[PDB]
Amino acid sequence: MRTTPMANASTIERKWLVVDAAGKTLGRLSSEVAAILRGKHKPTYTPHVDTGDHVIIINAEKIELTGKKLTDKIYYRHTQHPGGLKSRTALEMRTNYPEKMLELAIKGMLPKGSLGRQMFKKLNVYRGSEHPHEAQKPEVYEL
Amino acid sequence: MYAIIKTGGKQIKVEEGQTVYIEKLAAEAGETVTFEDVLFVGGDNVKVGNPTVEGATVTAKVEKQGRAKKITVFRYKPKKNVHKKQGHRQPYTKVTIEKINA
Amino acid sequence: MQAKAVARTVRIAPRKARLVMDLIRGKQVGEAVSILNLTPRAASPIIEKVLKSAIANAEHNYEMDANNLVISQAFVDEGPTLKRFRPRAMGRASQINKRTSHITIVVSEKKE
Amino acid sequence: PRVKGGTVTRKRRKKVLKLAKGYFGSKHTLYKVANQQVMKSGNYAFRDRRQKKRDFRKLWITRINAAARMNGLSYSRLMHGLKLSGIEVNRKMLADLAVNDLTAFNQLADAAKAQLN
Amino acid sequence: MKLHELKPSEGSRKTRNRVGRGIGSGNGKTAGKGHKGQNARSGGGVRPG
RNA sequence: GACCGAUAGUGAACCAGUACCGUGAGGGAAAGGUGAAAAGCACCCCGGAAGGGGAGUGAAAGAGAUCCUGAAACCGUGUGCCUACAAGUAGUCAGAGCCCGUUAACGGGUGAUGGCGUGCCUUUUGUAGAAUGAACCGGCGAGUUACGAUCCCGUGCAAGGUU
RNA sequence: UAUCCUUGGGAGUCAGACUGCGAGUGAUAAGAUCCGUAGUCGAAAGGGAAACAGCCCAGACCGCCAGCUAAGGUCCCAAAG
RNA sequence: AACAGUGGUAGGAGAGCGUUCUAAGGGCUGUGAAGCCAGACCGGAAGGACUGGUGGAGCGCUUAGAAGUGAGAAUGCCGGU
Repeated sequence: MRTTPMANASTIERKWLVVDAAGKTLGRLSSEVAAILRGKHKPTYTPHVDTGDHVIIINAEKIELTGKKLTDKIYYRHTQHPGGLKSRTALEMRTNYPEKMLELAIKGMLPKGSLGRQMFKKLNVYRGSEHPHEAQKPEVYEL
Repeated sequence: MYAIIKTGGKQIKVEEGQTVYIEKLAAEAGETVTFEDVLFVGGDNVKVGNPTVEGATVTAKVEKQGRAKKITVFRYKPKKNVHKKQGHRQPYTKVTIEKINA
Repeated sequence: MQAKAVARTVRIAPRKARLVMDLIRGKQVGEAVSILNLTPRAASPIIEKVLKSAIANAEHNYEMDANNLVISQAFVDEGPTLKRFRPRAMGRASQINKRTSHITIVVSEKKE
Repeated sequence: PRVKGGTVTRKRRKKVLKLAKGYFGSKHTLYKVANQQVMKSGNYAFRDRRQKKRDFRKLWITRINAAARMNGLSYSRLMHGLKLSGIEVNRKMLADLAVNDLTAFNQLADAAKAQLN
Repeated sequence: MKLHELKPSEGSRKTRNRVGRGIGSGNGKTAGKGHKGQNARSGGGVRPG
């Protein structure tokens, strides 16, 4: 035999969760968030095809990675810009353009190619220290 | 009654009215097999957690033997010229529960 | 009910001819004939005339009506590349072709 | 007597192209290219057949791990209390039931507390 | 005896012919093959000669 | 004739030593089929002209003048499913939606996207390759037979067998 | 005990390759060049080392949505304190 | 029954399947043979046959023996594209 039960249906409906980001590290926190963005927070079919769930950071202007850890953070991209390989750090993302640290740190924890970039869309970064996403009923949750 | 039983090396969830695809057994047609290896009860019952419970005993009505359709397996070895093929099909049984006796 | 048609002995490539055939589909005979007649090429009045004559016959003998008919479908399919000599240089013996086509057309009544 | 071996050729050749169903491109429309895909198909088949069973395991472990966090324990000490109690392991497959049925989830949590780190 | 039961008793049913039509079902792929650098030749295709 | 059956076989199955090639000695092809019988398209319509388009023919007109059976490549036509933020030597395996409806296993159709990934034959230890050949599909074609020799194994006699 | 012994009938093979262990060559460097040992590969998939037949895991004719180790992990994705 | 299993190249050893033909015991056919094309064809380990449509005049299972005997690639061969 090879008959099998499932539990994908129950736990996937594109529900909405918020997760704090105000004064938070958003590094060690983000890891636990990524789990839930892929669909996994209870028994779920999730290493393979399934739509994710919405999980939203509430802030983006109080992201401090704390101590020396901050300064020597790594980020990369390889674009069609004449410099190719651009490399940046959390420290200089904090010194203007503070939105980008939270984006590339949660994209990185969801890649699968096509399906990976779908799950990414369900993230909204914001920066007011509040959500206007109360229209979709969010609630605080972590793994 | 809720139950889970052993089907050799694997387990299957089983209630008091459902068919289930199981491994091959000699039995077919209208025969009767029992699964007193019922090793979890839990849906309206409570178990924790010696192997087997005596508060339940799933009973099955053997309902025909069917087969899993043939599926060609093959290994080619290029420039070594081996081409050994095999096919798995084989008989299997299906049984229908309809009563989990206490 | 339906009228067939075919053209023989013309100069036009299959690839080329497919275009006009599929484009006259769903359109009345009265329109389709006019198109072909004033399409440029020397094969035009030839493929026109044969198609037109298929219509004519259809009325008198098989009880159909020209005005009512449309074009169910039509197409042109790859056939032999017809070698008819034209010089190709470098001392080489080769022909630039003058292909022919197998024109399929199915006219039919839309109103009986 | 003799035999051409030539009636046989259309039988052998035609079969390969007619066993290719749901295949893509022009690789199942051309004979000599279809051959090469039969070799692919068989090699791939056997490797993935066994690989997949590990992937279902690397799926079930995840399900349990998620449920486990919401009991105040984690997967290590959960599975430990299951196995050490005896049964209440319930494979890993069927322990997806901890979302679906509350009654089940309670028992797997009671079993967890029994033996812990 | 009978013409519908010609049945040799191994006076012509001793048989067994080594394969070469097979590509590697039995032994070998074609005549003149081994593993040496002199294979796939008419002359030198033999080991023993 | 325990010979061959239409790309197989004579160079040549047929108006072939023709066609075609060399000043010359001489080299050298492709090509079968409407029926049992022509009854080979009366009757009609249109076009400059080639042809067809209906109808009849006759057991059979996918038997209608490349007309037997008529595939595959090639080129189209209808329809079911499927996709406009996506990464690929092309499949494999998993789920999932929608569609359809098995003779029997009680059944068939697709790809939305996940996991995973070295062309066939060479040449070698090993080519997935930028050393080889092959545009593609179909046909055609090589492990053949005899006679000595040595084992096998089936038989006859049995110290004799053998022309 | 697919351990040894003996005879008869068919072999194929002289181009192996790479790694660990130990000696020689070298400009004392170079899957460099020579080999004793063991191993894998050749002549078996497959596991690990991000991307590698040869080290490390193991010898899988074939199916299982079963469990146990090795190598390798447990914060997440490409599974797990 | 129980015990044990190792199924891969050069080769050794063991069985079988398809294709044409001759043989003697047998059987279909114009009320539709051989062949053409599809099919979720029951039954194979693999090489492998039982159904419907078309087709339009001859066909073959067993038991045995035979061979240009299963392709494709040869700067292979002929035709179509």
